[PDB]
Amino acid sequence: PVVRASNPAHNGRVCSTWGSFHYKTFDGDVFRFPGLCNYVFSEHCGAAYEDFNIQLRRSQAPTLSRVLMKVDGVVIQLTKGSVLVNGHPVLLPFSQSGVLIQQSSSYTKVEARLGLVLMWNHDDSLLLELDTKYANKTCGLCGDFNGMPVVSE
Amino acid sequence: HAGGLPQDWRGPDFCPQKCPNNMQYHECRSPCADTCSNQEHSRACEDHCVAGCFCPEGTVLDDIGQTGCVPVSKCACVYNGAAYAPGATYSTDCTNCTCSGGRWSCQEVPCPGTCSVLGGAHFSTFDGKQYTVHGDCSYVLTKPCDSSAFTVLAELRRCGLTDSETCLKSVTLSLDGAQTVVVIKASGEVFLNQIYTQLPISAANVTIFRPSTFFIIAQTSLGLQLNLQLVPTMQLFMQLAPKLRGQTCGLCGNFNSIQADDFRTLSGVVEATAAAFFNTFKTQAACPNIRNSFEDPCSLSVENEKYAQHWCSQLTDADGPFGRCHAAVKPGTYYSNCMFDTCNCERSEDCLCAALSSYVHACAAKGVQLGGWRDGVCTKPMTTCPKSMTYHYHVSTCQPTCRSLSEGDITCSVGFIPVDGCICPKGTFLDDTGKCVQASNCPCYHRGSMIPNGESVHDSGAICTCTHGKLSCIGGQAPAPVCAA
Amino acid sequence: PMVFFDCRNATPGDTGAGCQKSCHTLDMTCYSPQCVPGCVCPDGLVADGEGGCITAEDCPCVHNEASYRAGQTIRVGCNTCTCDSRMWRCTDDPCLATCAVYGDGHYLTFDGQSYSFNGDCEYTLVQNHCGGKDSTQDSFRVVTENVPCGTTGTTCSKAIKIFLGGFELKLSHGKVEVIGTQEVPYTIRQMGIYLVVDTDIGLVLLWDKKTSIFINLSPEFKGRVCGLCGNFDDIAVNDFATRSRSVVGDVLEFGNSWKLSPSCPDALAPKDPCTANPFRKSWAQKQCSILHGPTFAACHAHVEPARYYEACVNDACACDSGGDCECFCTAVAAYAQACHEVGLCVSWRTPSICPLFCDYYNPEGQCEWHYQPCGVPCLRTCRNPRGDCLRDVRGLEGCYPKCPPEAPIFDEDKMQCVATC
Ligand SMILES: [Ca+2]
Ligand SMILES: [Ca+2]
Repeated sequence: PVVRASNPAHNGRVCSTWGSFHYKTFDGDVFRFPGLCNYVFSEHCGAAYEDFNIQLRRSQAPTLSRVLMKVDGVVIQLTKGSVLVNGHPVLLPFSQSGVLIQQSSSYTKVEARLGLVLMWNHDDSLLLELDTKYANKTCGLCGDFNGMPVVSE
Repeated sequence: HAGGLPQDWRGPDFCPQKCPNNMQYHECRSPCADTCSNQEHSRACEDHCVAGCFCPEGTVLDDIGQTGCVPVSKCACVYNGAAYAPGATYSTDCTNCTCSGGRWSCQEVPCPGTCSVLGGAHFSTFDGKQYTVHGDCSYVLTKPCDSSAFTVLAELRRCGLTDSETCLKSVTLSLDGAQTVVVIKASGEVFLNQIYTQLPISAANVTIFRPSTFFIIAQTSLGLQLNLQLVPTMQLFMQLAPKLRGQTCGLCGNFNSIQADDFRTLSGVVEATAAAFFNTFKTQAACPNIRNSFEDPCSLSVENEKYAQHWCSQLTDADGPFGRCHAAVKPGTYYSNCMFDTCNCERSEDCLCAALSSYVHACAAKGVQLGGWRDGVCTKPMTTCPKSMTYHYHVSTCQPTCRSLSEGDITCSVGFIPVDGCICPKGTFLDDTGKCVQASNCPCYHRGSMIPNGESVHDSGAICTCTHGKLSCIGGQAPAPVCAA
Repeated sequence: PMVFFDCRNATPGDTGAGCQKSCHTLDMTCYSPQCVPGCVCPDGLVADGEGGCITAEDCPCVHNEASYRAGQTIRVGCNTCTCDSRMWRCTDDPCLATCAVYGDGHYLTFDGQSYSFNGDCEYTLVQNHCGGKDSTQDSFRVVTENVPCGTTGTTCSKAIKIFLGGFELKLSHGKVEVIGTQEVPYTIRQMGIYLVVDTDIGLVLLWDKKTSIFINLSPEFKGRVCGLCGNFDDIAVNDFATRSRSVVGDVLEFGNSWKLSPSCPDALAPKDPCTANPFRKSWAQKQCSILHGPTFAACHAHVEPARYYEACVNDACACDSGGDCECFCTAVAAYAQACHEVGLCVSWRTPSICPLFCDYYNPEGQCEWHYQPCGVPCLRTCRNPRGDCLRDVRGLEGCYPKCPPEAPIFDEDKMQCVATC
């Protein structure tokens, strides 16, 4: 299967949350939801086997307290000043099972070779970039990823 | 993420961002940051520009020292896990490299080549190619293709019930169109021109000596050197001068730094298997054609495999007697040779000791000494030399003799790879009867003739008596005879 | 006419059978110093290996445990060698070199340096513009993307990225993505089990779509490339040149120096798979013994199976996280492709050993697709209506269509046999 690409604008593959409970879905729908509970940021519900499952939690300033990621059997818990992999604290950079977690001067990046990139920045913004193979197969606060903003979300 | 190029909008008071060291915060720069190790990472980048801390233009990150962003000219270099400095140099046996701009600039230097026949079946050519054929004939090891100035032959013969137990029984060095033939047997006997001689020999263009009871070294004036280990089994190490690169050809390759053409026969094509190329260097028609099978001797015996694994794994043990050499010589091939030889040959201890000694000799050639490696195994050869001889792990000099004391010059090649074995103890000289005696017991010599103690000689009207190993002369001395016109 | 000569009446200076040569002893110099008993041909005659005696110039040429008469033709690489008076006359045409990466990080460079490296990051397989960075031609870069495959520390490839000109190809899963940005300088062709990417600069890539890549580079790139595939200068020892342009002895350092991202953690030496997983070892040794049995017996004289068997056993021992059959099939198919490249059409896939579902490609009420060990080099298709074959790729085994005379042109886009495109 040969798939061509020429347009470099790929805003449809990016979902993020920032500021005062501002959310942008993969389809471009920007809304505000001041929820402080534990919510599903994005998960692969379009297949019998789930490739990824990312959840985020907020605490009160709208700070991000916990990010839970299930990536092909790898459990990553990101908290302020702590990174846990399968319940064990790790030292960054940390590469395991096709998942690379690295901290920079402004962000914590988790890259999964199945095609996802998660960024937890220091201005309290969580940005997720997904491979185009996950289109029309996701659910959560980031939408169903089908290129249409309102329908199916 | 839209393919745009945002311009910096922050400031000291408008959303200020801090960066480590001298890095600056930018809204759109390539995430592939150039470092000292990879100074062209930005050019080879597939991602779009991002926002973050980046080095100022003209500088790259210092990942080696973690000292912030440094200029390219100030980047260090890393070799063998040790960080160097701009302008620092290192050298190998074959090259000399210097650090500059974070990159190594290397110049080639003259470099002798080494061929090795170990265990009677394991061959390592001049270009580093390794193979294993169990021959049953006399084979041409090294020889110039267009001449016959020198020629080295090896007598690899089946020395067991099976066809995969090969012993090196003799080595033949032929010089000047077979005008000087030296045959060195596995029993230590040396035959010069079909005459059983006694070492050392200074023949035409060749000098052969015995640095110890374990080794025989033959050095020619054509740039060829032979080290022959006789204890416990006969093994060969040939060293060739760089002047013969690309000119020799035999079982040791053509010495042209290419491993691909080391299996090229005299026909002109490169063979695919070691056995096919090996069988083309036979010297006699009746010798069998060796076909390489895929046997695994260690699988044929539980006890043999256990013994081989227990005693040969010390080669690859980083914290063992041979651990100080893993950086110089890779022990994987030596470990494989040890396992195969120990599991295959009937005298397992002999083959294990041969493999360990071959690795030790390679390390000594690289300049690493592993003295005290015979504790636990291979203890027997340390307690087998004659009465007046004692063992030594490092023998980098030549055996002193009474004739060396008298004449003043010892027949030796001066410079050779250090060996091990039983030699005369320090301060003790080897007498002509194979005995180490003190300087007070070494006989006198006049005109190449032994003068027994208490005897006298007459020369130019002067009487010289041999007392206490010294040839004193009555009347003081005989300074200079003068012949009138 | 051979007569047994014995050394009973051995006059001085008489070798006897000690200097009797044969068609296999290519060195005609007499080295024996003393008499040796044995069969001797009449004076001036050498043995032909069948009991007769012939002249030295009439001895047949020997190559890979085979005998060829005068005038016979063999093919080595791209050249042709003709036997003539015991010698081989070969043309001197330079041609491509193949870098092969497969399994749990088993690498064979352009110059023939074989090694094993287990790196978790993305690594530059090959690239030009290394020294000086200007040279000539257009810059290309083939980069491998790796992922852990097992629990012993082994790592195998997942995706292959080819950056040519302003265009990028990503071979991942089983598909190709043209990331892109002039005309596309790529030709993607599915032949057998292989996907072939051909470029107009002289670069060919064979991809078995799971873990195996074979990069064929034209001789015009000799000494102008670098990466994990060496530098292509016919010397194998210096292929372990790090990104700092220094040849090292440690494979780990050389491999780790070629990672794309400097921030990626450096790889460590993995555990021995058959030692860390002994309960699998027997199975491995029972499965990879196909490489030593009668299945590949015809190829043992042309490709040495030692390293392939070692890689097979190690991969089978280390394939402990799921998918042993894929590991075993890739390891055996590496040796199968090596055999096919030198003109040996060996059939090894049985319904129990790495089966191929050719009938999956048969349309309703049709039977055309058949397994080919050496493949069909020139098969008629829409892009090749005249039925031409450019060589440069040999023995790409797999399912190939056998179009009937009614519809003799194979349309790949329609994947069907048609009369005209
Ligand atoms: Ca060479
Ligand atoms: Ca090279």
